[PDB]
Amino acid sequence: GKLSLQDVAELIRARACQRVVVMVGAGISTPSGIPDFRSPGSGLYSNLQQYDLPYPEAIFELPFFFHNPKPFFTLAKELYPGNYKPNVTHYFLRLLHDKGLLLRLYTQNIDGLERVSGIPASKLVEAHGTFASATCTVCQRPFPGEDIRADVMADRVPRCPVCTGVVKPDIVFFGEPLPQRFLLHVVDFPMADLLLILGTSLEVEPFASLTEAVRSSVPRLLINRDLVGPLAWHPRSRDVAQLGDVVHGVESLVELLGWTEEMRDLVQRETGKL
Amino acid sequence: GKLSLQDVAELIRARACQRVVVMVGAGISTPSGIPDFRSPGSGLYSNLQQYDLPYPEAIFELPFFFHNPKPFFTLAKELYPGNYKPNVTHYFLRLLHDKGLLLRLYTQNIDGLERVSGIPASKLVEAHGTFASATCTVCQRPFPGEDIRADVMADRVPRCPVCTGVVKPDIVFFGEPLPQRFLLHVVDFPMADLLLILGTSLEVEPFASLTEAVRSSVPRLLINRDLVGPLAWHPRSRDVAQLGDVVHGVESLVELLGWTEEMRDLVQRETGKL
Ligand SMILES: [Zn+2]
Ligand SMILES: [Zn+2]
Repeated sequence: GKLSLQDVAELIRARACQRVVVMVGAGISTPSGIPDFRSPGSGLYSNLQQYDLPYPEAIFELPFFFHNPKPFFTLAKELYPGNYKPNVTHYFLRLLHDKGLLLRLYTQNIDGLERVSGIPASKLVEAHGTFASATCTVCQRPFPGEDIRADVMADRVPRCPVCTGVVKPDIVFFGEPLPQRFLLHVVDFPMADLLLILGTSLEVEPFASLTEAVRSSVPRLLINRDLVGPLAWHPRSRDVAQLGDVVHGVESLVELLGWTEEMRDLVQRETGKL
Repeated sequence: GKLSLQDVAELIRARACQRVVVMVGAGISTPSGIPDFRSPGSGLYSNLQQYDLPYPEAIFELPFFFHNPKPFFTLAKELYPGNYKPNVTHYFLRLLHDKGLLLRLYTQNIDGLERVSGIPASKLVEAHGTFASATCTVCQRPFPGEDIRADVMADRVPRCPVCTGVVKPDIVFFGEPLPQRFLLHVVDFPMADLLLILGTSLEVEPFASLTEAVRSSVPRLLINRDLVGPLAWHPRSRDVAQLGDVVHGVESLVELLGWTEEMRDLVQRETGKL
């Protein structure tokens, strides 16, 4: 019969699970105040209103990028390292790493808050890339992210110092393949003893169908606004769904885990640079 | 001490080698009359003169493609299936396949003559893609190659029937990753007992460094205009170089192999559609 949140907490506590793979989406970054560009309200959205996008996903299409690189660079200025901080949901993942439980964190987010929260690059897979580095679109010359920062904060399109091509951050656009580290899923997912899914809608391949690559006796815990993707329509009976606000889902799990005080103290220290 | 062409012929004949991996470049297609676009002389080159390319490789760069897709489409009209035929060097590979010797054929060419010569898709790796299929650059909708043919032969840029984006043939441009089948090299190259290199200059990664992934006792035979890439500057002592015209290198190998008459008869039949 169906496990509960509490049961999952118990498995971790009894050390019956020691190898947790986590998959995260945009839902875990909302509480850091990161605006959804598709949504009116934010100043990111307003600044986008002047380009008259035919539809918002154009921001992540190459043909539209080479026609006009500024819509996308408005977004990058908004999301570039230093502007936003990790939320509790990030530090809970960090805590999970420092207690020996993290096999691998797969993120679809490009805001960079997982590494900012101090989880090591070797445990992360940024499936949609990162602003930490960039590539010249013409000569394929690689640059660290801070080399084009002055350009991005001043609203100039970054140009290549060798060939003058437009330097693009290593974010995955539509139809581009995921980065090579995404191939870890092949070892990682058969090896997982627990699967944690947080703040995602499972609408972007091939990351979506990943929920399907764990052994059938592996419990899959979803903390998300609703039931969705693989888990809604191919239910396994070790599936668990904490529906509601992601942060209140994480706070309850954290408490059932017995980690509350240690978490508060970790976040105070960490979020200290504010 | 150093093997000779003749020795390699003997290894194959004594059935001491039965698992040949082949890597090929533009050098094997010249004799079918396929023009080098970088080179004055051809009518491909003349037709390119009107676009005033800043340099010829622009034909294979995305930023230049989205700025002007016609230079590239001039090339595609030139190379589209049906216009050119395989040469003897292709049918020698085909013969090598029909005698049970081909583990895998890796090609950097995009002219399609390996499959036209009748070597099965399962034995081929088109490392630089193919005109057999295409993808809409905006909505990533896939199409067979013949769906955009009327457009390419008439000099219209092919547009997507669903979103109107420009449909691009699935050729690998600069900085794009190689196709997924390129991952076969991981099983294929440790498994090879002979490595055959034909008509290439080994100047395009990561295909170039592949010459390095065979076991050290695996003879590497080069039939090419000159000594080059890995083989020129990290010589192993089972290396062999037939320098000269690629076709005369292949004809000599074919004769040492004992296959001349069977080859002529295969080519007459095959090249029959002319
Ligand atoms: Zn450049
Ligand atoms: Zn389309």
